[PDB]
Amino acid sequence: KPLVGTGMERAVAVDSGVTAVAKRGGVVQYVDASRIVIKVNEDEMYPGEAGIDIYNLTKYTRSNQNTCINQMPCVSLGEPVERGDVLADGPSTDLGELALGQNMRVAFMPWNGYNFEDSILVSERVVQEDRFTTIHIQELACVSRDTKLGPEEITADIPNVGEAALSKLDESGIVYIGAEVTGGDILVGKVTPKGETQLTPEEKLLRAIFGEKASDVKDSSLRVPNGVSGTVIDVQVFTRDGVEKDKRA
Amino acid sequence: QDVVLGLYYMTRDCVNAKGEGMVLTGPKEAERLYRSGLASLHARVKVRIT
Amino acid sequence: EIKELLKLGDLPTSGQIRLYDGRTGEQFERPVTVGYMYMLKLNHLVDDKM
Amino acid sequence: REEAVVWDILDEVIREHPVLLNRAPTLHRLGIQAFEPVLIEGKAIQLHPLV
Amino acid sequence: FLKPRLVDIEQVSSTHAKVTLEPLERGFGHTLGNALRRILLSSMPGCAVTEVEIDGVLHEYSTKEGVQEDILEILLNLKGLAVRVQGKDEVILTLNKSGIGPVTAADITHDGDVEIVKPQHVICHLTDENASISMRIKVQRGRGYVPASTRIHSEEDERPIGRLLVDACYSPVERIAYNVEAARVEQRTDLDKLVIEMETNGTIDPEEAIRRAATILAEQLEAFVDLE
Amino acid sequence: TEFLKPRLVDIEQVSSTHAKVTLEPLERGFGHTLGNALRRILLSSMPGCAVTEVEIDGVLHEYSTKEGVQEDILEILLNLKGLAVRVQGKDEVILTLNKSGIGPVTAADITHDGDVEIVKPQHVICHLTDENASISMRIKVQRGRGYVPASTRLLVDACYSPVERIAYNVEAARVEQRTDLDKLVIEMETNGTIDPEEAIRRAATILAEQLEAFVDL
Amino acid sequence: ARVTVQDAVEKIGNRFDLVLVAARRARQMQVGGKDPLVPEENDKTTVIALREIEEGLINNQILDVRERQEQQEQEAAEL
Repeated sequence: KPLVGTGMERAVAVDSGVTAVAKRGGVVQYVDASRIVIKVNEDEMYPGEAGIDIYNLTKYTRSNQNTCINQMPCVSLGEPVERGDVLADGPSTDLGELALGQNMRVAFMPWNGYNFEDSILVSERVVQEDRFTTIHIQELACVSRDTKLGPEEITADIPNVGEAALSKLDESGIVYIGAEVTGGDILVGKVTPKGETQLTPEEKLLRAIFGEKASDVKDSSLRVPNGVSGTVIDVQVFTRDGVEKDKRA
Repeated sequence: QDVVLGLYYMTRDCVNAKGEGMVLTGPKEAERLYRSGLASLHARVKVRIT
Repeated sequence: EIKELLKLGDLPTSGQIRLYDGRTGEQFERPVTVGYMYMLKLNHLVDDKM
Repeated sequence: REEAVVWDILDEVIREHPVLLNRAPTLHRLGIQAFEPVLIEGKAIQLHPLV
Repeated sequence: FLKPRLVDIEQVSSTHAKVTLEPLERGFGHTLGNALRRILLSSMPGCAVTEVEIDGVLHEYSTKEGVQEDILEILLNLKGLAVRVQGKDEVILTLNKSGIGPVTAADITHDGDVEIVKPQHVICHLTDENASISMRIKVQRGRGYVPASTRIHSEEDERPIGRLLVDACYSPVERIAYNVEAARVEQRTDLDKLVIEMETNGTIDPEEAIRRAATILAEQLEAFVDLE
Repeated sequence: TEFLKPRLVDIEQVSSTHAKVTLEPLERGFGHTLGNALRRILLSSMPGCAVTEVEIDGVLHEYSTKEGVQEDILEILLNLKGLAVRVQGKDEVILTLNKSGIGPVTAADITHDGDVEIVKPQHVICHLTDENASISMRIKVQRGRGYVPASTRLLVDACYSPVERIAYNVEAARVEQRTDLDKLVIEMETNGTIDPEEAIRRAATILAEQLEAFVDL
Repeated sequence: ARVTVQDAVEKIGNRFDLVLVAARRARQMQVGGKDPLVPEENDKTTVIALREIEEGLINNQILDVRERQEQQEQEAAEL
């Protein structure tokens, strides 16, 4: 809620497409985070196709710039609403206004040089309140093609990794919903077939000494990019028709 | 920018301040007078410097 | 109108409160402007850039 | 795995090793200067103000 | 020379109190004011919600039946929950609630060690009359501010994925402001009187707070001083 | 429970009477606390004797001049404001000067008292030209606290506390496992009447005696 | 530590021969043919080389004399 607004905030909030504007007013019958169910008044109701209105909100989903576009209900149970009145605040909207950021107590003074050229200096009272903590959604993808050396697999068995690295996977080789991963964790265990190793001298000596077979496959699994974190919230499996669907699919 | 503002505030003189026209034995008790709050940051003062 | 709205509150008309440093605990000379600015977090976050 | 023993090693390899800092419109020859690194809890290069 | 001594504590309304401290000499008013202000405001022992386990929730980016809130606004309503613990350092509270209406901290289960200081702090609203919310809250004594990104090193085998780590703001204080004004003394002309107004969430009584703060300060100075 | 306290590390005396004391293991923000607290107690409230009364043999009232002295009495007393005198086991003492001939009147020429020590015998007071004017004065210092003029007390304006400068810096210190913490650096200049470790020690003693009453273990 | 290289510029001039001399010296101290002629303060061989320049006991001439002396000792150690 920008304390210093210009009055153009409600037009940008309502007349964009992010919030859910009521098309027929009435009494609010049901409020959930997923949906808002409106009982239409008698005079605003058509004679045929009587019904009541239902507004399916869009929950945590991916925007094009990797931010999280979300809708949240701002009306409660049993409340009179007008036609053309906001019901569900979108991203950066409070009560049908436009809240692009947050309002904070500011002091204009040079404070020990930490604000030297144009720099801002923030107290811990902001970061303890999580009032600038934002939510990003990334979409990592793992394709599994068909090479001319053989097809790739989405099996959980991976050569030369630990069991503790694979404990965050299922029996099907695709990560569970809601396991906090860090940089380097394996989300989709995928191995590609290879052959014709062309081993050297003393590496071939070592293989001979210890008898360990150089395997016919290579770890090309999907991994988290270097240096992020967060939660796996949604997993999709697209499969070509005519191919065996595995268990998690 | 910040440093030249800190200097231009630090080396100036107003005609009346705390410790107006007192005498000082050196820079060290200038710092002891400013940081105790008896004398102001800028007041014209005879000091002894080497 | 800003002055007349500040007079409705208990705030000073000049809009500048005296402030105390968090470390030395002593008053800043020349009382400073504090207020409420609506500020925005732009999406040039550092961990995407580094 | 970033075990706790490597940070003393990294503090040994930094100590007297200058890095080169560079801003992209490098017009005159003061655009590339060396510094000695002090390690920072953070993700932003701290750059001396007078420079 | 002349040492201080504490005098009347005035709980103003409910949770913020003015502590007077009368016999102080020149300069020690502002000195102990700044010092006690900082040590009360930064590092006091307190407890806040660390781990939350809602029943039918995989992870905090989701939604539940009948709750008009999202899950992370439930978690941000639990972050502000002010609670105190008597004889433990971590303790597991729980919620079981059904039916239409608000769900506050008064509906958290009963325990003799745990005292709730605000029964009206609203956690979450329920709508569908059948959607029963049931969670297990883990509160924990701590110090300062530890975010959820710092605690996950050993991770305590987080494979029970229903655990939701909440940033724990352990600090019970919110605002400490002191005045220094002169106390009129019988023969000595000027002796400064300190008044430390302190706003807390309600968990810490003021005399124990200032006693802990002065204890920590004297423990810091006794590195090169000694017993007296 | 992480209340980890520091320990004193090498008090680096630079040349004569002023020392840099660092202090490495301090938590977040305690550096400026201990710096401000020790700083204000040293700089404001120390038990310390300063120049109380200085009585010249041949000066009637303090607006005068002397034979052979190139100055008048007031800038001489301004020189005497920086006189550093320590009193070891007394609460009252009277020393005296006797200087003849052409030359500077030093603090070395003040009479010998085995307890009361002038840390700088080279401390110049005034200069002489006559060679027939034997300057002699009697000096009593008496203990005080802070800054007091003669308005509450030849009577001489003064400045009590033995410290000359206290400046601290708080800078980040890496600990073996811990993330980032403060490090305190107190550089302190005294006049030499008190060696600096005893100055910081008396400061901490005064602060702990202030916190003696309502803190307890 | 070594914040400015000014004293080494006053001993060895030209500001560019200094780099080559200190490089050759620090290679003599890193590749283990020698060992430092000044007490090290956990500095790297760069700073130790510059400190050996500032003490005056290393320049191009002294290094040339020492290198020819090592070659003469090799010629005597052929046996």
